[PDB]
Amino acid sequence: EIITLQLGQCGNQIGFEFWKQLCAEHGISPEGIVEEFATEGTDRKDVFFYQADDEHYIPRAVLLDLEPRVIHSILNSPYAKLYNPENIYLSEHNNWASGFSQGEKIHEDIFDIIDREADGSDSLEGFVLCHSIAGGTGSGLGSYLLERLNDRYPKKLVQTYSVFPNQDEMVVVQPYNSLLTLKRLTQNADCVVLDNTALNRIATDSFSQINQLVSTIMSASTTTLRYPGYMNNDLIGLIASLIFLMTGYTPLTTDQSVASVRKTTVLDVMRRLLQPKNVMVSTNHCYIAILNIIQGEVDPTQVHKSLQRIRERKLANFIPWGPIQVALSRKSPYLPSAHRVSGLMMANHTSISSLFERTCRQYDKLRKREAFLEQFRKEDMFKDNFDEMDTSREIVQQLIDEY
Amino acid sequence: EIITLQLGQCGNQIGFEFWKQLCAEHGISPEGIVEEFATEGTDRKDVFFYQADDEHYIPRAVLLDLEPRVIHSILNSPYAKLYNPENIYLSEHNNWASGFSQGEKIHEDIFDIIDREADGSDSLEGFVLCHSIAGGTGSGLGSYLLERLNDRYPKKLVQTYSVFPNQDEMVVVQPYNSLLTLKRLTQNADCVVLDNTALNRIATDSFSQINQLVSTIMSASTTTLRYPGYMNNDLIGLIASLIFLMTGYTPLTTDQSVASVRKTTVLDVMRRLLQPKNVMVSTNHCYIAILNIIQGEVDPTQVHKSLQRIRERKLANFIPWGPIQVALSRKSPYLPSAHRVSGLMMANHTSISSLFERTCRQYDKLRKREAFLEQFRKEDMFKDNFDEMDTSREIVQQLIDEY
Amino acid sequence: MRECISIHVGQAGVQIGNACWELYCLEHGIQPDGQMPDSFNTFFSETGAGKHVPRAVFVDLEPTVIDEVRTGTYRQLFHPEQLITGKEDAANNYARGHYTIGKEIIDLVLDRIRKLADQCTGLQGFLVFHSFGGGTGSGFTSLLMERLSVDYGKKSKLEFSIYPAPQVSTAVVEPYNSILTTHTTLEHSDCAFMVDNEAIYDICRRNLDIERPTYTNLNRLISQIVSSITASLRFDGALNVDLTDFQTNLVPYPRIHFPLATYAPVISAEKAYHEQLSVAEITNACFEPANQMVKCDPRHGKYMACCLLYRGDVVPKDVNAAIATIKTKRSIQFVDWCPTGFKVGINYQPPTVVPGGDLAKVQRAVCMLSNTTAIAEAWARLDHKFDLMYAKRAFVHWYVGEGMEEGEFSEAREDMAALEKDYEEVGVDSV
Amino acid sequence: MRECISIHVGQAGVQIGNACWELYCLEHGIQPDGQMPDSFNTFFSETGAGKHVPRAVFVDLEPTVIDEVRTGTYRQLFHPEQLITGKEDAANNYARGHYTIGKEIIDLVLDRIRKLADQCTGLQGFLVFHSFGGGTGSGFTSLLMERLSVDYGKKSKLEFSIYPAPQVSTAVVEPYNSILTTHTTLEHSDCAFMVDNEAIYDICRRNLDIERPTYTNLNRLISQIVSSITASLRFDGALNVDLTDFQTNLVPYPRIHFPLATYAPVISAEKAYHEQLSVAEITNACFEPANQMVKCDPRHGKYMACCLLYRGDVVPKDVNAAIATIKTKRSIQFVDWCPTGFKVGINYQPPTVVPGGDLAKVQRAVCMLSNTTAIAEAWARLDHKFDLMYAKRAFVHWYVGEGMEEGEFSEAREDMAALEKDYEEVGVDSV
Repeated sequence: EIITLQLGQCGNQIGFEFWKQLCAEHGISPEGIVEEFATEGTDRKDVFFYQADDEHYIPRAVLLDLEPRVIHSILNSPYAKLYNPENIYLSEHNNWASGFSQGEKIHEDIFDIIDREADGSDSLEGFVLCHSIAGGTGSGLGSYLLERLNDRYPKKLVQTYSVFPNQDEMVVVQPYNSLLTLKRLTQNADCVVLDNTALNRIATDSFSQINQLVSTIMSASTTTLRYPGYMNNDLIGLIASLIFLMTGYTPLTTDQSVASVRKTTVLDVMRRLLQPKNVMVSTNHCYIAILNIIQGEVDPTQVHKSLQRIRERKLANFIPWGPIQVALSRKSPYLPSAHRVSGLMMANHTSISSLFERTCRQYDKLRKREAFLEQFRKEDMFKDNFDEMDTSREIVQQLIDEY
Repeated sequence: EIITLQLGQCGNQIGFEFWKQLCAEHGISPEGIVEEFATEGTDRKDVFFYQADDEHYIPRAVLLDLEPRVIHSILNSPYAKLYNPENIYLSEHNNWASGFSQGEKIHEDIFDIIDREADGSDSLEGFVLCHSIAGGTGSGLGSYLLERLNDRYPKKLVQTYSVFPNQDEMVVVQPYNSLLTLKRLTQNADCVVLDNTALNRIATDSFSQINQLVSTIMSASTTTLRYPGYMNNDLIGLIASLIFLMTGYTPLTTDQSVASVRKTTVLDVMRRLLQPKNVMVSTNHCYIAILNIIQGEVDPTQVHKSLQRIRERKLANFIPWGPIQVALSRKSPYLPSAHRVSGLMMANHTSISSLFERTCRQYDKLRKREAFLEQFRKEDMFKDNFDEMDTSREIVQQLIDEY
Repeated sequence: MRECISIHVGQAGVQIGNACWELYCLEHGIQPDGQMPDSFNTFFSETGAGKHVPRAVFVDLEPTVIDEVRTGTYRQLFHPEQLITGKEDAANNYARGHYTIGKEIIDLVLDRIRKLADQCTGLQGFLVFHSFGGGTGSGFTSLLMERLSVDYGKKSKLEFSIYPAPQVSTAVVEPYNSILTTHTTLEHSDCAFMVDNEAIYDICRRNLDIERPTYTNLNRLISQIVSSITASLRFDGALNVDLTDFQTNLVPYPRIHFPLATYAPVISAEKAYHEQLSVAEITNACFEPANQMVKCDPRHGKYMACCLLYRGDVVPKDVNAAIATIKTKRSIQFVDWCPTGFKVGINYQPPTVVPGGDLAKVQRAVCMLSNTTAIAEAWARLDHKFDLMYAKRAFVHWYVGEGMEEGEFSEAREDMAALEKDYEEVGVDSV
Repeated sequence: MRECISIHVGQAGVQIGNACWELYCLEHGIQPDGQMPDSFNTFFSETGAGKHVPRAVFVDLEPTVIDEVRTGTYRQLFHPEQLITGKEDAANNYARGHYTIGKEIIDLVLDRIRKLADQCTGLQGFLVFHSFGGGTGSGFTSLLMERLSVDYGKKSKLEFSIYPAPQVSTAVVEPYNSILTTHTTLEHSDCAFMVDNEAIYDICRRNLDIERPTYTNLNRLISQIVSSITASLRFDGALNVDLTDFQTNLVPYPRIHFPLATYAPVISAEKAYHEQLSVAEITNACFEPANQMVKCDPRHGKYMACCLLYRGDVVPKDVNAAIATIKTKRSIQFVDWCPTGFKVGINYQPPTVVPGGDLAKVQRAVCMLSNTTAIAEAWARLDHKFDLMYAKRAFVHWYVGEGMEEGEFSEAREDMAALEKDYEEVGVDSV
């Protein structure tokens, strides 16, 4: 089992479309009813859903937000009735310090909800977090929740889908929020970086479609856990096999781009997952780990041949000081198999360091002139000084040095 | 069998909606007729009703009031014909002393009615009292009746649903009436505290709905007695297993809030009954006793597992000097079972002491300046002095010390 | 069963009674001839047929106002023998209404009140409508209240009095009559709901958009207050409040029994259309210092008791939330010896709109009777005016040559000084 | 839930409010009588029936404009008590609007604003519409803002002000009022979206083909800007932006809070037919120096923060590409301490065309709030004019004989000099 903590407008939407994808996959009706064709289903549902006496299924989700508008719109959607009104929380009434201050203020009810959800699962495995690191809501609230959660639950995993601000496109106060959120991520987060720049780049070459792609990534990541097989039957198995990450998915094709039914082997897919173009995020930098989850018919002989050929062709580079993985799953029996075989890749690669070097460069490009610090001084945390900022910057520098 | 003594506007209404709930549960027509579908019923009816030669059923209820308006409205309701006109009593023509004086004045007819009702039952078990402690009518009249009843019938139980005045919301003379009624309750009452503040708080988060909830509590408390089973087949069994009380009910859901048909185990319910939020009333204070009555399908294995887990999770605190209970009942076969399994909790907890500490603080906040004593001096009881008040205050202080 | 008798004394009392009984007839569906095309029992009596005779007396020492009643649209509603009138009024003189002219009428009034009481089964009490600064509204009111205390020494006696306004005034000798009435009735009264003409003028101008109101609009507002007060006796509600409830919850000490009346949803038709008047809104309007119907700023004193009488579509939880909000306010301060200063009454009958009135039809309303130490300033002003006029000994010959003595003037002034001292003492915090 | 109150002060503010509320009624389908034949909740309140009362006050010291509102087509939309008016205006005098005439009205305005705030559940902030070079638009605006800061010391206070134009001017004493208002409100304001009449005249002539525009067209364009700003509260979009978002992303230092408003698709019907206005095109138009609605050349200064509020058929990828193109431009330069100077908001509701207006119906639009150091030149011009007039001491007697002192003139000028110094300091590159 698992819980999802989505914050800010970004996280709220991310959750909306993630649950849309999930209910599509598992044959869950918009109202929580189960379709007749899926009555005898074999798919495991406990992982993301828990059924109710009324036979309806409820997501293990909690909605958090500093503002009402987004969630109010969500509850006007056809999927509104699905969520649990008890879990959803809205502030009665864009800065990280303010977000963390509110988090300190509204500890009690949030952790009440989290405890209630936790006690309903026998074998909870970890946490899932969806948020944006730039905006005031996501950054600060995620920081506070991560801190108090790592404190509260020292034996549960914490996974996040953190969305990073666009850089080629010029939050004016993004450097501070990003740097602080990164501090908290290093200091508490167990383990999926995301950026609007490269994401929209691949989308080209509304937020609805972008986050549909993101939800696709999340669902494909959690597929095998959802669909038990032989190997990789747990999230901890995933994490151990890799341990910051980046992702790529081959069949990112429009509903109109099915006309080119290209004979898609496993070799061509796994190859495509390697190119920098498909890496959805934007010094002979090299890899640390690679995982490829493959959906559809697959012959392990083909997998071995592809691995052999790629190894000989040396299209990849590895650390000199240490000695990939190809897991196979099964598609949901419901969504059309427009793709003969499909592939998702999650990897750890040193080049990601550059991200922080940019943000650090951004942050250093402001701290020398004290820009937009007036609001921060208002909050208690930065009321006296900003030693928090210095510690965070040095922590990020240490991480970059370690990479 | 049992008798109900309801006083004041509060008690009069309480009784109205309590009997509404009862007749709904037992399939009793508004006029006292029995529906065709319920002809072969197995439910026990003697407990709260006695049938008549005309086949109609009459409640074992008596209506008391200093004013006519409320009961006159009651007799204009569709349920008017159900009650017994003989038992109903109305004064021909807001202070505790006046109420007790009238009680002294109208002893004869009230006890005539009570004796007539008592002699019609072979195995009367106790008394039920519904009243408010603040208003003049309920407080004084209940005081007088309790005194003369404990004197008259030294071998019958006396149970009350006492409604306490709101405190966050500022009866101007409430401290006196409350303190005196508490004196009488300690000195004569066998055994259910109630407050408008927390009751309306939970209702939020007209008097019709509030008292509908209260009647729900009363009926759920008396269910197993109404519906014989194996264990807990008597009120005395209830009292012995606990012995001031507070209550909570899980499925307190609007008629519009059935849309979320949440899979409701027994574990989640019994857990919910523990939180201070669900306790309908408003120093490491701890419990004295806990009872949970569960309605619907129930597996004792589930009950044992829930008890084990809660014990290990130590969500509760107990007295260090002494060593709960989970009883099961069956729902009426008529009302829809919108809830898969439901739970009611009655507990004795030390924190209730605070209530009196407030009222004492209120009373002490007036006795030092002799506020609104002019009316009290009018009555004979407080004509000479107010030693009654001093004795009552010291008794309440002794009770608080004992807690 | 819970019958109550209303007594209207003087021109102010008689005209307020006209408005009140028009409102009662409209509320209970009674036609102005007493016939209907129970609830209507605490204030009306049935005589065989559909004729409903109101349970009231209209007493004045002047034939004019009573004759207007006798020939108006309600000419056949009142019993002709209960419209008691004299020949010569008291001429704004307390002595005339109490000693000289009032002694020739008090026996007839007491006989009629005895007839009404005998016709009743359980008498809750009396409602005395009068003005403080009138001849018969002061002297005859005090005489009647003392005779009633002699006769009905246990029934509650609530009086609706028009307190003299701080600035506007229609008579020159108002302080004399007011001080003497306060003396005599303060000896023999339970609680006096107070109201000012100036404050109601301000309320009408600010809320009802009327720039030229008459006594008719003032009487309609006062009648709405009285209807809200007596709704619990006349109708059925969640929380019933009787006259004895008022007396107990509003009077902390025998002399400090002068609450101020208030009515929240005083609003015109268009403004009522544009508003969403709710329980919280009407409660906040009740506690607004500008909506008081006695021209005394409540912020100058401390509340000792409040009686919120809601009516109509009112939910108890909303009332509790509004009262909690009021208690959390810092501008509204209570005395420290009253931790619980709210008596709450809820009625199911929404206020009835009089055809031709200015109040708009609303779904809910609240009347707030507040006993506060802010009335001490009004008492101080009244006794200051009395002290000036008595130091010059002006108009004293009119009172003395009519069965009174200057010793009574001195005694009344000393009693008012004692009342001011009592208000000061109850104002201070306990230590 | 996210209710916001708009305050319109003076003739300019009241007329801009007329345009704004016409636009709001058209956007939300509300008829000019408040009835409809949620989204309409941050700006309107429902009173029982379909009546929707706007959440605004129209305050002026002159009965003329408010009376035009009271008798116009929207005569039954606004609450009659929220159209506050005086008797004699401030006569282009800051002292009259702030000290002498404004003190007789500020209490009523604050009472009405308190009523509106109580009617709300969660108050986002205030929108103050006024002009810099007017009597009540300066003095009363400053007084009201300071009183609101005293009362609501935490809610955001965004003001839409008509900055005096560089060359055209309708009043002679505009520099005095502008400097004094800047002083007083700069003490107590969050951010001020600025606009010039001359710049909007130029925009109308160049884009809308109008050679003789009135104040009506200017007010329509300003109302379009305000609608684009508040669309996120009123509608649903991909990227929502609240008032606090504006305050945080546009104000780097407490004193430097004067962004400039812009609106890209200002185009006539025929030209709109011949064009293919896309996200890139409207963004480039927003950053064109000739499309600024404040007559300041942005190339003379450095951007410190931009807030692009797109609405309608807008795709986030197109917005990102357009913003990247803008950043790659060399004419558009940003300060070195703001590597990220773009707050982006996207709304799903295309702008609504007012029947009778000049703007053509478009599929998408963008409003750009830019904080830049080019406003420093406008401040320099304004204080130069102030320095000339004050050195000659012209018109100073009018201000002094109305509750002000020449010391206030000197203090305001020194504060403006400090503001110019602050703009100069934030302009320079970090070393």
